[PDB]
Amino acid sequence: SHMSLTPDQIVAALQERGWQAEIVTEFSLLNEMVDVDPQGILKCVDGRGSDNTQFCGPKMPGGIYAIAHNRGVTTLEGLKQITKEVASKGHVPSVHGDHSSDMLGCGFFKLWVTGRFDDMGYPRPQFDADQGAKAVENAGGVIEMHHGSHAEKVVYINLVENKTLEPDEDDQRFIVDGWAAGKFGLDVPKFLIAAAATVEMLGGPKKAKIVIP
Repeated sequence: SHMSLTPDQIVAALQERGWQAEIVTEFSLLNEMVDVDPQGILKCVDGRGSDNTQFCGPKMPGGIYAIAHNRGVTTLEGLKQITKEVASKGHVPSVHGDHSSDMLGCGFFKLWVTGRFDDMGYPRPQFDADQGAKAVENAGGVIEMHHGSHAEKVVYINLVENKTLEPDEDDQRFIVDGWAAGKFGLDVPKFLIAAAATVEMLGGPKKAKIVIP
């Protein structure tokens, strides 16, 4: 699908939402960015450390839940199809939880399952966090589990195709691979605004750096 928003438009929309936002170049982050590895899990934007051992995969809110959420897919069967679709498209599908809250450890899914997106026009999932994880695992996905408290300092919205930024548990940041929404045919403006709202509702930092190629 089309990314449709220009970097300046993304910065402007976020500023209108009360965010501090700026554009940074792929060049400025040359040493930090990494090419996407097909063996890496498509995982959450969560900036915490975890038990992940499958690195360099794309980052989307809630892992593959970002895809179901944007598409309005709310059944376990639909979740299973998305799990298989992601796997068939060059990434190992994943969703995650944490040690303190188990499967409600994913902030994005907690917001979704409890209706925090109702007013933005999203249908609610017809399953709970445990059921979703079981379905993703059954369909061949990975269930990642984080540890520690959220300490993200900034949000990177990466528009550089087939590259990503990795978590740093001691110098955390939310990483949103906007280009991946395009890859999966998502409505990109809805996806980006949902990502911004997610950070807002979870009390994350309303500070963004849009990475351009």
